Amino acid sequence: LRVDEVQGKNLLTNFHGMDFTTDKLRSMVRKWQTLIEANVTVKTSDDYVLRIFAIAFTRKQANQVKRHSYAQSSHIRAIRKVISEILTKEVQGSTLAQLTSKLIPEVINKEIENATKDIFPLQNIHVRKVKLLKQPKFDVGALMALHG
Amino acid sequence: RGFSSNMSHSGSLGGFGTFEFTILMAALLNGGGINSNKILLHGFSSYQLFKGVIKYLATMDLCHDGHLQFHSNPASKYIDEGFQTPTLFDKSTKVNILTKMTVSSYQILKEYAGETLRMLNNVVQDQFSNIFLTNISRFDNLKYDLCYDVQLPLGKYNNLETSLAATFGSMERVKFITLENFLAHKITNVARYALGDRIKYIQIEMVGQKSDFPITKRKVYSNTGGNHFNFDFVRVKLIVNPSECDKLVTKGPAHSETMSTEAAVFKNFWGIKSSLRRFKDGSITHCCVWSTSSSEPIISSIVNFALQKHVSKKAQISNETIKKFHNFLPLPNLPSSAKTSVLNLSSFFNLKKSFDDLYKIIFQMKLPLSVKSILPVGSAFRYTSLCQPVPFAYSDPDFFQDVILEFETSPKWPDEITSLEKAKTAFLLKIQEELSANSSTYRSFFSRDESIPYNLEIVTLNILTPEGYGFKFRVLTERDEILYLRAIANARNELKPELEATFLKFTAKYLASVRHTRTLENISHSYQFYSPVVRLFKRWLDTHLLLGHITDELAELIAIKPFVDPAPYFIPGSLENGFLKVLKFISQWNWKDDPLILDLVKPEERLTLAQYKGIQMNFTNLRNSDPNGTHLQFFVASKNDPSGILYSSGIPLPIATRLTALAKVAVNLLQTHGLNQQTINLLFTPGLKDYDFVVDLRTPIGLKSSCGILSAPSNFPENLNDLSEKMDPTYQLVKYLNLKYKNSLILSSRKYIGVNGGEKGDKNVITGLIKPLFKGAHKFRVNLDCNVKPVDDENVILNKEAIFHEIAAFGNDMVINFETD
Amino acid sequence: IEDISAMKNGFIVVPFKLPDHKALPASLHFMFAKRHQSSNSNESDCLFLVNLPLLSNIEHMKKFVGQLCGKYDTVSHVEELLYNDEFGLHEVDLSALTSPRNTALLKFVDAASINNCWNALKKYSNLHAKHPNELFEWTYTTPSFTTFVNFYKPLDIDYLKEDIHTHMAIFEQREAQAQEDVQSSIVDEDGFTLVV
Repeated sequence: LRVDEVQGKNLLTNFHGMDFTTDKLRSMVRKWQTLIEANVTVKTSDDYVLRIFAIAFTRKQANQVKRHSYAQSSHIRAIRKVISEILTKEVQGSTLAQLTSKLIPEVINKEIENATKDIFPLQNIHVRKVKLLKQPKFDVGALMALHG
Repeated sequence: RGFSSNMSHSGSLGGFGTFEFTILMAALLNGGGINSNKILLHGFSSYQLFKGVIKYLATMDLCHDGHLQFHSNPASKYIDEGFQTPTLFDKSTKVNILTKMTVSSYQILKEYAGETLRMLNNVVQDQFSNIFLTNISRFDNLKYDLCYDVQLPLGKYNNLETSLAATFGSMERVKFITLENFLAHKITNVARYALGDRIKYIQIEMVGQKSDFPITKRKVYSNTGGNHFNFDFVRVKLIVNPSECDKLVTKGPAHSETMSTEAAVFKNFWGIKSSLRRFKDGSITHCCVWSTSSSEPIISSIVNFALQKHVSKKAQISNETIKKFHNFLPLPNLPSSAKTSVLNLSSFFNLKKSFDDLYKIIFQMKLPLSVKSILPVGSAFRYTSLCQPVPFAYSDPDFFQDVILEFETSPKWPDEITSLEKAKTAFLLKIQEELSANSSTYRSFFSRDESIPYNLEIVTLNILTPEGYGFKFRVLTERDEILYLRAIANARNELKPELEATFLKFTAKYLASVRHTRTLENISHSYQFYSPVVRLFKRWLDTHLLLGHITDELAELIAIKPFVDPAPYFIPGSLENGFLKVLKFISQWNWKDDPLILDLVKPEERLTLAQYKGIQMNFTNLRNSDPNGTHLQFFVASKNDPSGILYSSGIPLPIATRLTALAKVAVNLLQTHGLNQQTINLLFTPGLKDYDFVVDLRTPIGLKSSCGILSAPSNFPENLNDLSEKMDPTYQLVKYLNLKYKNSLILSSRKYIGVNGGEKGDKNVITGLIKPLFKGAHKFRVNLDCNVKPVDDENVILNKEAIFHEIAAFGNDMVINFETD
Repeated sequence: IEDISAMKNGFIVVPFKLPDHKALPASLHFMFAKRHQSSNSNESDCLFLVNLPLLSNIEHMKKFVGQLCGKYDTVSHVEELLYNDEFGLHEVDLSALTSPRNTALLKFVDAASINNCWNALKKYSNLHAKHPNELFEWTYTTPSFTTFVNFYKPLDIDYLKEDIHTHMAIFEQREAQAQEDVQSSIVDEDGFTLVV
């Protein structure tokens, strides 16, 4: 969180970043599988510039025989590209609180899931980070619209 | 811009004219910078020199924080020290050139200099007509926001010690030579400390003064205005700050142990309104606590008390026109509705918290698909509902708010439109099963939506809340656009524009509503006066029976032009100013030859040259096949709507020429008869003329209080079949009247019955025009679509009487009086 | 004006007296007829009707033809009212795409009804000239307050669920026994229109 305004044994804060714990991703990284990442620089509706990351892991199917089930090193190009075009669609819409309202039930992950499954199925995929660097202005006007 | 070298100290807008322009620009040809360097060369063009002068007066201050040095008999030299007056100082003659200017005259000059600098720096739109070919000084109602009519019967000189609360003595006659100088200076100072930062700019105009007088007289003589000095009365012109005008607290000096100077001036100025208050941050501060009004702002009360304290007890300040403009706003059926400010949106926030309480319950429900997005696209979510959202006031048609429901990307969507929409409806049945299963305070039923033609299975989910609000859910998928485009590819040559109309209303309904609500509600914190402008303008459409044919969002985009395109005016800071800017622009815009291209952004993302010229070439390709505008009249295009036909199609031509015609009636009315109560009564007066027939309607039950309009709603009934008992039947009446008589008639009605249907909210009127295609005899066809009668064995002419019996029997109990031409 | 019995192309002129009203200070509505010519099975012995009155239902048409049988003393029974799209709702057929205005076709029970009622319209077509007060008055059914607020009334939920299960439960099984390869055949026929 990040502080913007102060009023007298109250102060109002704003969403700055989102991060995973170290125990969570280091739980995930198993031997004999492939680690696929993605990053994208994309602007919101109101001009918050934010760079999110992405994590993608390969699962085994039912009735696999082989012990690894890797990728093909060209499907990873086919995996990074599908995530890259999806993330630019969902950003620049209906300022970041609704994007925060999508990050909390992780709706984004199912959109990654269904589209990229036709290439290669997948496992755990999450978002892993979002951080901001280009807040435009002070702007109290839109800030008090969320308050009750 | 109404500027000249006339004496602005005599209560006028001037002091800077052609002569000071020539002295200033001739000085800028000989320096002008901070290090005395050349700002303008002799080898520049007139646009470059003019851009240098407007750029200089826009950038460099010359009143409070600087002044300019020059030499008439060596280079000009800017000095960063101001002497609290417009100062243009010569060294060879030692003359302060801008002595005829006042401080507010230079601040207004710096603001218009910055506006004109932005107009010259605009690289897309035309500003030549704005800078050089539009008289902004014709109407003070459009040039300024708040003009207060101030009467001051001062009498003669010997009455002044009884009519001026201040002293006009020796030093006043030394410095401020005439009475209009010290009077305009006094009202300027008392009004500036009275309002301050609630406004943006302020002028004091001495109405009716004269400088010409006959050769038989020594000076200018007068007897008007209850006094014998050179004016008639005092007008107070105001440019208003939108964020700081209607604040409940006029903050003064803080409170400490010992009183400072400004606190003694503060209690010395306000007195009984000067008090102490604990603010929320723990501070103790002298202030003034005021009360907003639903009929006026606070500014009339502040200038009222200030002029009635520190100038004269005999002052008569009146602005009843703006009181009538606030009194034509729909008065909400709310507690403390009278003390509600013009810029308050709390009922919208109550609908917002109701929608969030809905969204946190439904958005975490478990379904066969995870929820992709739930998008509010109701009008109340973009602050455009004509009635403010009143709990349980469902008789108003703005009650049910449109909400898109989008599920996740899935191949569960069939490739046929009936099974697709029935699949959506069965999903709404499962959501209704969870909702009635575990959300028993919420209520719900199902409704039809024939506003997309021939798509007979769109079923809206209607949820009634314990906050008194009602929503409707309609499902958007990815399978829609493919099937509708496939139907576009499938049709023969006879059926194409009707599917362009169904598809166009589809894109206007589900698709552009999301980015529409996003854009308008996003920039809604940038133009705070815009919502009463669009709601009053929709009411102006409702009184003149024009709200039905022309859609609401089109009136939003027509109405948004004075705010997003401020030139040559300023930002509108009152309902009156921007509202008459909209009516003024519709009076002086010709939709045939001129396009309307908008820029939907925040004040200083915009269009480039290539997209703008792409829109204008779409206008040329539009007017190639439609030169006179028969098929398509209004062209309102921008970034989110580059087509210009998405929210402006399906319009008959006498609706558009009737809109522009009544706009010219309104504007020429305020040109001729001036501004008072009676002309504003004529602005909302339905003429009901130039029609082929007029039908007078009355439902036998009045419904104004059930619409949430104060001249109370309590709960929704047990059987929701009784909701139709308080719902407008005349909308279905005139609805199917438009549906049957599409080819033969043009029909107009008052869509909102609780607003303009009398005192009880139960009256209506159907005005009907026969098209010029069906005025004479025609050859009888099997596809004629007209109620006719034979003049021989081959030709038929329109039988008006049978249509009249069909309208009366179609309105069996509510058609009370029937008028013809 | 009064002496007109039929149009150029054979349409029988049928007049109608119009009743009075509170807001109104004797007018005649004009509906035209023809024998319909088509080898369709559901369109046999129908009347191609042009410029029908407002809210024309099968009830008031059986009322009018009942007045025709009461006047000229013949036998003619009405079966079904066809294609009465007064507001333009069933004009454009879209379901075949995504995968005659103000006219109707008056379906009778047999050929004797359209023959004898056709001759009764032959005799009734001359009453514009002969006996104007002996015409048949058309009585409109009038939509009340409740009838116009039927359009805001809630949908019946259980019959909707019946229409969902019985709708999908037949067509998805006909589709299910005409499955996958035919679907490829038709969609790639939109193929041979997709290249060519």
